[PDB]
Amino acid sequence: SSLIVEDAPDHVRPYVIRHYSHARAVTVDTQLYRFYVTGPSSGYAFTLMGTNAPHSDALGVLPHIHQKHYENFYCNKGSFQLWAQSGNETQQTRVLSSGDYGSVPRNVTHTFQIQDPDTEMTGVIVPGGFEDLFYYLGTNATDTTHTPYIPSSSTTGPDSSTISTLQSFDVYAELSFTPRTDTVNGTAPANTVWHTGANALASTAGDPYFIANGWGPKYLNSQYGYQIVAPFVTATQAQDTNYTLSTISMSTTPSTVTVPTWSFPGACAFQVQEGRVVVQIGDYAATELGSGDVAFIPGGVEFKYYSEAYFSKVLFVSSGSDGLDQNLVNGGEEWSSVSFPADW
Amino acid sequence: SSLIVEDAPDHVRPYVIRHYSHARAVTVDTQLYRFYVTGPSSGYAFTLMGTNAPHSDALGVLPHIHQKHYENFYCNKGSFQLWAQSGNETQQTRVLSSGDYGSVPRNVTHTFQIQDPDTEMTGVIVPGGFEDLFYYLGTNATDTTHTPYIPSSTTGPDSSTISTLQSFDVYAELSFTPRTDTVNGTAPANTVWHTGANALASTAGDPYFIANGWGPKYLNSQYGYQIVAPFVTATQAQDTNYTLSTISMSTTPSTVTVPTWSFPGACAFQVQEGRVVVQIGDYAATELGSGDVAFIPGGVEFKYYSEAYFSKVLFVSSGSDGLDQNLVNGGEEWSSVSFPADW
Ligand SMILES: *[C@@H]1O[C@H](CO)[C@@H](O[C@@H]2O[C@H](CO)[C@@H](O[C@@H]3O[C@H](CO[C@H]4O[C@H](CO)[C@@H](O)[C@H](O[C@H]5O[C@H](CO)[C@@H](O)[C@H](O)[C@@H]5O)[C@@H]4O)[C@@H](O)[C@H](O)[C@@H]3O)[C@H](O)[C@H]2NC(C)=O)[C@H](O)[C@H]1NC(C)=O
Ligand SMILES: *[C@@H]1O[C@H](CO)[C@@H](O[C@@H]2O[C@H](CO)[C@@H](O[C@@H]3O[C@H](CO[C@H]4O[C@H](CO)[C@@H](O)[C@H](O)[C@@H]4O)[C@@H](O)[C@H](O)[C@@H]3O)[C@H](O)[C@H]2NC(C)=O)[C@H](O)[C@H]1NC(C)=O
Ligand SMILES: O=c1c(O)c(-c2ccc(O)cc2)oc2cc(O)cc(O)c12
Ligand SMILES: O=c1c(O)c(-c2ccc(O)cc2)oc2cc(O)cc(O)c12
Ligand SMILES: *[C@@H]1O[C@H](CO)[C@@H](O)[C@H](O)[C@H]1NC(C)=O
Ligand SMILES: *[C@@H]1O[C@H](CO)[C@@H](O)[C@H](O)[C@H]1NC(C)=O
Ligand SMILES: *[C@@H]1O[C@H](CO)[C@@H](O)[C@H](O)[C@H]1NC(C)=O
Ligand SMILES: *[C@@H]1O[C@H](CO)[C@@H](O)[C@H](O)[C@H]1NC(C)=O
Ligand SMILES: *[C@@H]1O[C@H](CO)[C@@H](O)[C@H](O)[C@H]1NC(C)=O
Ligand SMILES: *[C@@H]1O[C@H](CO)[C@@H](O)[C@H](O)[C@H]1NC(C)=O
Ligand SMILES: *[C@@H]1O[C@H](CO)[C@@H](O)[C@H](O)[C@H]1NC(C)=O
Ligand SMILES: [Cu+2]
Ligand SMILES: [Cu+2]
Repeated sequence: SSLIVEDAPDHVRPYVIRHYSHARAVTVDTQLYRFYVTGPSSGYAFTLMGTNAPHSDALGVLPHIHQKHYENFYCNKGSFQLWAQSGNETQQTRVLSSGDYGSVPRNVTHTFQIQDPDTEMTGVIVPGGFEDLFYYLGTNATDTTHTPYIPSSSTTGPDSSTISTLQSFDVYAELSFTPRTDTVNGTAPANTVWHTGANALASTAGDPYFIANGWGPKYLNSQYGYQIVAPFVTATQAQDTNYTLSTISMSTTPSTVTVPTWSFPGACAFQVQEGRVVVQIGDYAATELGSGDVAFIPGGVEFKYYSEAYFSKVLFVSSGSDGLDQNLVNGGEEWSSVSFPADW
Repeated sequence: SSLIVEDAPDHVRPYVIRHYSHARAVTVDTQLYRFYVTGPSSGYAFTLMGTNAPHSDALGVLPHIHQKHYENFYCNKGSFQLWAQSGNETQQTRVLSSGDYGSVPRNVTHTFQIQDPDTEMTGVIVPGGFEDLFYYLGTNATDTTHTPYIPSSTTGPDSSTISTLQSFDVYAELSFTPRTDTVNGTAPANTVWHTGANALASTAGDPYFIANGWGPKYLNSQYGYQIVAPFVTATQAQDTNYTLSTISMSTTPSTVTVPTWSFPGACAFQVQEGRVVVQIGDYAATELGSGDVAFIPGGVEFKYYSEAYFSKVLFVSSGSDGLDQNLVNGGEEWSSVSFPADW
């Protein structure tokens, strides 16, 4: 009944789960998966999971597609390469480092490879419930000490025979996919923009796209102190998956501004990337979250949040087309900085 | 009074300063500098400064040498290129992204260039007091909202002026040409950068670089698990007499007494990830989050532990056997950024 839990609840309720909590941990070879938000806990709205893993010289999974789930790759720390292709379009790949984002809509072939020793991927998958696949293929991990991954080259995860057998989990093998190997400066093909210029969201649903940290479109909202929304997924890209995804960066709330109360139709969640954010959900205590910590708010439940740190940034997901990030966008203005103004 | 302060104190005392606190802020063009530890606040042991800045197509400073200060570049977030050269050794450069490190000994020519929009560099300079340079070069900033930085010529002093700063220990090197053959964030070719192990320089006076996670590590199991990744040891510091490293931490099991420490030299840390509780001398325990800095005067007892399941701090100590060396010495060589899954 307490707000903070060590594994996501088995039903919809408000909760906070700290970074590297047990969270129904499993390993798949060297990778350790944690399920901070699950299907049961979000009423099937989304999954928010963390994967920690060491450098590997091999792919982290064979190339595959999902026909009914939209996958979102966010780099919390370290780095990992992501490859994706839609239909007939040119195959794209990027090396994501901290704060970088990669969108993989339904029916886009993809795979990834962990580069740096202390790498963390946060996956947001829509709708929720996809994690059964990781329960199934994974091995339960007790991880008493809560170490990020278990200390310790074939492709990780199911072999080619096994991954061709997983249609029930919405996984479909793409064994003809060949990850391109002409990466230079973290990108291929060469005619792309990655850490060198602005990144746009895709013009329509179904196409993969990547946003490097700080380089995507941003909006300043000035209504409750300053907040900068960096959209990753909007209605345009979500369509019938019916969600949004962004980061929200926040200043403190000035003493003359009342911290607003929110209550949305759809469930939402965030994970703190930088800073110290206080969340007050329902009748529970105002609780301060630090890096990697996750807060989950059921639809229809009132909550307040504010940044106790002078600057905080969170990864934010909402079920619905009108969640917090979109509300702040709609109420704000186009903005060209990762910083907010120096004056109120 | 309070352990927490909004600017570094003007004398030595235990303190914490939150990330993006005013910290005597100045701007140099687009860059904003915050002085979390100063000469006065550390009794001249070291300076620890944060620099927040947007992408620039121009150098962040003209190339220069310090004859008396050892400079340490740590990338908190975003990315910046660092160039360095000792003597007639090969000129080295690396693009540092989050958690990466560059070592700039005395008499090493260097410059940097900001790449990513949300870039933060943490400078650790030994000895302390180097900040007087930025008081002269920089313009005071009120920054009422504490924004990281205020929303193509080389940034900072021009060729004339940078040749005029020898009294701050800054010597111009205007003939230095930063090399322009960078590939995958490094040059020359056949350097190792996020693709394999990085060793500390074994020769004093040489620059070196350690990519996040790729340096030597030591596991200490004496008080919970702590992993120390050295960045500067006695080999490199010599008479500058300090150590620098990250320390990663498990929680402290309830069966282990959180140790009380005391060391003759001042030390400090800035939280990079997680949530670290520090109790210094006579003050209340305070929990630190991302970018927060704790300063402990030499000779003052303190305790720390991780409230988070994993935390990582950047740690600097005056003297040759401060906390990080003590943890190494009591620990073992270790090959992982993660600690064991069992106590
Ligand atoms: C992968 O990424 C790297 C970046 O990490 C890319 O590297 C860049 O590559 C381009 C193309 O090769 C280089 O741009 C060229 O630079 C030439 C050399 O420039 C020096 O010499 C000039 C003449 O003597 C001089 O004018 C020039 O100064 C100018 O730029 C300075 C910036 O360093 C600045 O301080 C000066 O005031 C002045 O404006 C240089 O000293 C130049 O002759 C060309 O015309 C061209 O601009 C970049 O310099 C490279 N950058 C780095 C940091 O190495 C690489 O191409 C990427 N690879 C792929 C395949 O994408
Ligand atoms: C900059 O960093 C890049 C990584 O981000 C480096 O890219 C790597 O480049 C090497 C050498 O060119 C590639 O390794 C080669 O790959 C080819 C192709 O491999 C694929 O096809 C074969 C044959 O059908 C198959 O057997 C493989 O499994 C692959 O599917 C091999 O033929 C070579 O023998 C060799 O392994 C890397 O693949 C490539 N990695 C990536 C992720 O693109 C790049 O070299 C760096 N640049 C510089 C100048 O240093
Ligand atoms: O289908 C899969 C998948 O989408 C991903 C994934 C997506 C986002 C993340 O953030 C992390 C992993 O990994 C996998 C690993 C396997 O071993 C087998 C799979 O079928 C998948
Ligand atoms: O001498 C200088 C110096 O060392 C550095 C620096 C070192 C470490 C950091 O983390 C940040 C800045 O910047 C400078 C900027 C100037 O305009 C002028 C200078 O003379 C310096
Ligand atoms: C994905 O592809 C499958 C198989 O062709 C198709 O039936 C389905 O409608 C597609 N889904 C989307 C959202 O494109
Ligand atoms: C992609 O190309 C193939 C030709 O091989 C074609 O059959 C298919 O319809 C194309 N897709 C679209 C969206 O038109
Ligand atoms: C759970 O994990 C352990 C090792 O962590 C493994 O040996 C075991 O088979 C798994 N499943 C069961 C039934 O315990
Ligand atoms: C989108 O989600 C919102 C919030 O959960 C919900 O109210 C709405 O019914 C959804 N729209 C559709 C078409 O499913
Ligand atoms: C740095 O260079 C100066 C000038 O050449 C020299 O006098 C001094 O000894 C050097 N210092 C170190 C530590 O190498
Ligand atoms: C800038 O702040 C400094 C302290 O570093 C102070 O002495 C000085 O008065 C300020 N400069 C101006 C012009 O106000
Ligand atoms: C190194 O610093 C320590 C603590 O500040 C001090 O005790 C000692 O005198 C110094 N050692 C040398 C060799 O100067
Ligand atoms: Cu997938
Ligand atoms: Cu310098």
